[PDB]
Amino acid sequence: GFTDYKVADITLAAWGRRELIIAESEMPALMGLRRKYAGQQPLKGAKILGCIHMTIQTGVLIETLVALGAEVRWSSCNIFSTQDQAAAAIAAAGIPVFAWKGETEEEYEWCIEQTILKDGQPWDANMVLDDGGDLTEILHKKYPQMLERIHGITEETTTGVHRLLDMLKNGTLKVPAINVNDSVTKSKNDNKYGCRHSLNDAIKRGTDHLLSGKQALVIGYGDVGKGSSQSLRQEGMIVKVAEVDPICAMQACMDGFEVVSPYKNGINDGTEASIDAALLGKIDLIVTTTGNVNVCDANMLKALKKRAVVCNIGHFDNEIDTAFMRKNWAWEEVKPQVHKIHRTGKDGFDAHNDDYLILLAEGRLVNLGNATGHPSRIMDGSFANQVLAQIHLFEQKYADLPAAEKAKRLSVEVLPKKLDEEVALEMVKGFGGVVTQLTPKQAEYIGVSVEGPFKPDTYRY
Amino acid sequence: PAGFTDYKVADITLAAWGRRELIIAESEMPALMGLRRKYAGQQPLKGAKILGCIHMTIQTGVLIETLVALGAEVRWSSCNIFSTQDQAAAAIAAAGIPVFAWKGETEEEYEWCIEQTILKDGQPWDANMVLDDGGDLTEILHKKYPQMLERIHGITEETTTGVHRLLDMLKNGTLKVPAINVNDSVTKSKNDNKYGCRHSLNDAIKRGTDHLLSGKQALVIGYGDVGKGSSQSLRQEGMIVKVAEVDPICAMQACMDGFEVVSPYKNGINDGTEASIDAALLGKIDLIVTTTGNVNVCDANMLKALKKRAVVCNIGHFDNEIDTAFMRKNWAWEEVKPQVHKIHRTGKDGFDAHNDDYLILLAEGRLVNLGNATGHPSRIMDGSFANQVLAQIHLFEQKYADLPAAEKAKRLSVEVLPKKLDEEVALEMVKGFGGVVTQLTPKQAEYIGVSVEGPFKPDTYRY
Ligand SMILES: NC(=O)c1ccc[n+]([C@@H]2O[C@H](COP(=O)([O-])OP(=O)(O)OC[C@H]3O[C@@H](n4cnc5c(N)ncnc54)[C@H](O)[C@@H]3O)[C@@H](O)[C@H]2O)c1
Ligand SMILES: NC(=O)c1ccc[n+]([C@@H]2O[C@H](COP(=O)([O-])OP(=O)(O)OC[C@H]3O[C@@H](n4cnc5c(N)ncnc54)[C@H](O)[C@@H]3O)[C@@H](O)[C@H]2O)c1
Ligand SMILES: Nc1ncnc2[nH]cnc12
Ligand SMILES: Nc1ncnc2[nH]cnc12
Ligand SMILES: [K+]
Ligand SMILES: [K+]
Repeated sequence: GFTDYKVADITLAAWGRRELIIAESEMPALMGLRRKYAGQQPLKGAKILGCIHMTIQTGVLIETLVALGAEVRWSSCNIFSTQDQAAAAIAAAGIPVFAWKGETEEEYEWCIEQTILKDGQPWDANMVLDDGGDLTEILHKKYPQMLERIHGITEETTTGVHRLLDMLKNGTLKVPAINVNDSVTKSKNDNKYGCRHSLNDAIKRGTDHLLSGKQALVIGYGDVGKGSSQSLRQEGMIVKVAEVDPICAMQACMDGFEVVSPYKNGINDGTEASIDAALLGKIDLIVTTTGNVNVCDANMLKALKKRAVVCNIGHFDNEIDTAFMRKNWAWEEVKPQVHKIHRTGKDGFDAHNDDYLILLAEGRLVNLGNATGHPSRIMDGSFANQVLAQIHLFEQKYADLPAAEKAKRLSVEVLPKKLDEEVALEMVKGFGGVVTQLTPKQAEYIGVSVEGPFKPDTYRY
Repeated sequence: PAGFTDYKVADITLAAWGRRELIIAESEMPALMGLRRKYAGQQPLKGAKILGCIHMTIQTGVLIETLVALGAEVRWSSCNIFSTQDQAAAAIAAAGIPVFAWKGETEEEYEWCIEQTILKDGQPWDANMVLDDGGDLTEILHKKYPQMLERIHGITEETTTGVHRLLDMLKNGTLKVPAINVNDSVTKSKNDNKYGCRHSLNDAIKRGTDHLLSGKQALVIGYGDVGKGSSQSLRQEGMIVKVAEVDPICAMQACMDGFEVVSPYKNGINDGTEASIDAALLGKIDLIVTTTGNVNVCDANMLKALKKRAVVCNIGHFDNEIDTAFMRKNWAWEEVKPQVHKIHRTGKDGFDAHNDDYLILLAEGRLVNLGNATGHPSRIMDGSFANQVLAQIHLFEQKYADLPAAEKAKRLSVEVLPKKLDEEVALEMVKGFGGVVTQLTPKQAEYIGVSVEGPFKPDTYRY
């Protein structure tokens, strides 16, 4: 008689369980943590509010936390990223989850509130796992009393970590956090290689367009932009890259990309005349990867080649001025998460009009919106870090300190390199790779221990 | 964890305390923990299923958890009724590891504990490795469960007495699986057996009696590695130490080490009569310690002749070094406290509470350092147990049980670890002290005919 959930179709649970069993074989770091810590139950007593894409991969994470003793209440951190069969499997296992593919904004907020509230009253939560900072923001803004009992936050992604550091500098952060994003086995695995796998995957599922021989513009060349550019280049696209960071621009050049700006001489003054109309007129596909605001703006959208695809793989949809397109242009749904946007007018469209753009996932995270996000074996690294971070913060029991002691432990930290390496070793073994062991004299020669850590904390990999 | 009941210990609530001491012990065992860290990634014991029978101390806890960390499953018991530290056993069971051990077992409970490791859910466990200290588990397997040895890849034997039993089986063709003699690594024998007893013999006598040792007379029976370490344990406290030996080379060492070499028997001739006892000698001895691994070296006539209120103890592996059976049959036992009895020579039935004619027996004649104290310290057992881990990996990887008969015939032996591995254990022990070993120049290594990496001595070297 379990009813504390809300999913699209509970009967998809058996299908979801089949895929969870497969995914478990693809996630050895996470399943190794489950085996190593199951008997010790290091999360016994933890009550975790979780807000992250309700995919099959997140399901393995959820059941790993539960296997270690935790109770959880879960929601997705995006309206399009849930895999309904994963949510169904988690609900059928008796775990409160509120998540389905294609939520409205109102339903998105309701789902988070259903994790926060149990039977109309605040749940006695004491841990937070977030991806992007929406749950974190709601707790600080609307439920500050609940944070008095919460031992910490473990934050998944770059945008969320940015919001956390903003609150820390403004003195508004109420509990300590661990930056899961900046582990090497997260940032340089998930953010880069994950988008390499899943960006062309989403574009093919949404459009079935040939990419070889076509022109792409990738806005940004951080980790997500690096992986995105590779996702397209390996398919044979001619890829151009835009950046505001000269060091990232240098890497793009050395990686074999032409570096261009959508604006003449890189200067974005807000006018149509600043747009490089000749450049945008040749682009078949534009992808935003920045985590910034309005990096594919209304003047760029007006100037893009007819029938160009437009998508975003950064965390929030405001990378693209989709508001401008809702106000001025007529939307034709091809299928879910795929819209033709007719630049001929707002009121109606000719079904055979040739002047349209194709928008994927209404400008929300395209890899999760139009495909299934990152594959299990990549998320294995990110989610082993999440499990380790949850254990660390829960065992430190920040909320039980006196007021004076909380002030001294309020911080945003990363996991130590030794744990990063141990996650990486399990990932390598999952590939069948064999790591060499240093001899004692070789370890002394480079000044490390035989068991690591093998690099100083300044090393960039 | 939840549902785990596959153990038997004195008091599971001691586990937190045991964990605290295991965490300290890890800081004292650099060679063993270096192996745990070195081999953790490879998991060289994955699939190993180890029957283990050795004193269930804190130090054995670090060894057990190292084996598990390297991939093994284990089922464990103590090799002596009085040697278990109950907090170590508790910590191991609380970790979900099957262990049957507590301080103060009866002889029946002892045999029950070994059988609980051998059997799982009423049937022979599918074990494939044996770690033993003294040969009791090895003897039970060969005599009672011979079919289980068809699946076991080897035995790693800890101590002198157990190795002698193995070689007797090899000589008679009754040994069914190969063994590694862990005892005769130099980082075991000339560390554990000698310096271990130097630390822990006077330790156990003080805990049991709180007797001043300085200025009093001691008789140490034997001058092997344990006898050497025991004699130093007492001499360094200021005892006047006399040594008995049947081996004239060991006797020569005693003399040169500054001890008077004497015999309990006139002219060393033990004809079993009372008249052969050097009564004047034994009448001046305040403490006698057996160290031989032999039988009845402190016999009934010696016990009858000992100075009143003398302390009697054994630090060899088995209690039959002392004729305690004679004392149980003829003399009244007064328990002072656990593992400390006054043996009243006035008769069997009852005793006067203020009688002066008694002896003090420690640990009822069982290994006194472990019975009345905690045995060897962690930093010494570090060497012995690093050897144990190396010996387990080597025999498990050789996979004797899986070889054809002709390949078994070439491997059925009792061997020691290579000197190079002995040296690598020693090196970590030295670094644990802050010692700095010098590296040979190439010219120097050529001059004495060795590699810069070692081994530095021929296999004949005695150290
Ligand atoms: N979709 C996914 O699966 C996924 C995975 C990881 C992260 N993310 C999200 O993607 C975003 C980027 O993450 P990241 O780790 O790459 O961050 P990052 O800081 O490494 O990279 C962002 C890059 O954008 C550049 N940039 C900023 N403004 C720009 C502009 N106007 N024009 C061009 N370039 C500009 C920056 O110089 C920077 O190099 C974040 O929102 C993050 O949360 C998404
Ligand atoms: N209690 C401990 O912590 C501990 C540690 C290591 C070994 N042991 C045990 O102690 C015993 C001795 O071990 P070891 O390594 O010293 O062996 P060992 O061979 O080096 O020494 C035993 C000595 O006893 C002598 N001896 C034999 N019979 C004698 C007799 N009747 N009178 C006098 N001397 C006699 C022998 O000549 C020999 O030198 C064995 O049972 C061994 O397993 C105990
Ligand atoms: N498959 C996935 N599950 C959860 N979070 C993700 N972020 C990117 N891919 C993801
Ligand atoms: N402390 C100890 N632990 C295990 N075996 C031992 N043998 C002698 N002392 C010992
Ligand atoms: K996926
Ligand atoms: K000890």
